[PDB]
Amino acid sequence: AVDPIENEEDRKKAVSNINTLLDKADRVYHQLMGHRPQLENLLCKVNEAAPEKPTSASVNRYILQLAQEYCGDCKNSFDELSKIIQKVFASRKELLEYDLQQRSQYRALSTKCYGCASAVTEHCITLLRALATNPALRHILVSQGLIRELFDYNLRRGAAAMREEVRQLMCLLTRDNPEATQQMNDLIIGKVSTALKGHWANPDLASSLQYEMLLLTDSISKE
Amino acid sequence: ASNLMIEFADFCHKCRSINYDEKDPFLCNACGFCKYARFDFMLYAKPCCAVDPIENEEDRKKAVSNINTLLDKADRVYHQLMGHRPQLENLLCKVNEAAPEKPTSASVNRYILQLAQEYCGDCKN
Repeated sequence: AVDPIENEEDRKKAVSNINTLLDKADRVYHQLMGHRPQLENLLCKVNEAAPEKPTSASVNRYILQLAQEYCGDCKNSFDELSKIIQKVFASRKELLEYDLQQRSQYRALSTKCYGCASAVTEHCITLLRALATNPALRHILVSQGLIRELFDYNLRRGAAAMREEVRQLMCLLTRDNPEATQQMNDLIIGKVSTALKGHWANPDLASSLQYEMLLLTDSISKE
Repeated sequence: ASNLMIEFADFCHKCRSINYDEKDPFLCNACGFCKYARFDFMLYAKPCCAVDPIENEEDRKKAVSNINTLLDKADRVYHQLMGHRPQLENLLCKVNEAAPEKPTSASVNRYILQLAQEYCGDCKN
């Protein structure tokens, strides 16, 4: 928090502190964003995946460098920026309260947040899993074609628990809908065959089929 | 070779082992206390693995026994080494999942560190 603002001198001191905190936060944000280009270069080096000759040191050197950069530098910079932002917000709130004092409805008187979007997705997955129980709702949702969206976008991304929950939800969505089962089987078979076409050409193609196979196994498991 | 004998071909003070036989030897017959001098040695050598020459039929039998024993030990070692394969496969499967998880020396994925320890540590040895 900040000292209460009761006089014009206190308001001026709060304004000066807010300006100084803004400058410090700008510097911290610039420093944090600086690591981004180096992070990109390190990511490029790692994506090369080139074998190299030399157990704590057994890992790829680029991987260790990236871990040190992000977990060590980026985390510290983010923490400092968050602390500065919290202090600035507290000062602004105190100044606004002082100005209002000088001067439902009474109670009334970030968008690009990847974590927030992920939480929204997880909550949506849980809610869909719940709503799946009503068989009529199940048919309605299948008509909405959520199966394709789930397979396409949310199937692979997200946490492992999210992956298992999504597999369960997909299974439940195809509880007894023969047309839906046919559609899902068709999608899985198509992806598998497309991968198998270039099997002799790309090991990664074989590598990137695990989720579909797990989904098929889960579907077969539920009688 | 494995053993050597170096003699001062042409030409106690430490252990007080008075060699009644050799009054003034180059070195003590017991202590090697060399009143004449002290000698240090070094060799531009590389370690070598070999066996003593087999000259008698008894040497042949001893060699056959040693070979059988070495074969048995090697079989045990080979079975042990081949054993690590399934664990490595399971760890590789877990890593291929690439499941995000929450907790920079230890910042890496736990599966990755475990796989590194298994392969680089056990398999190499």
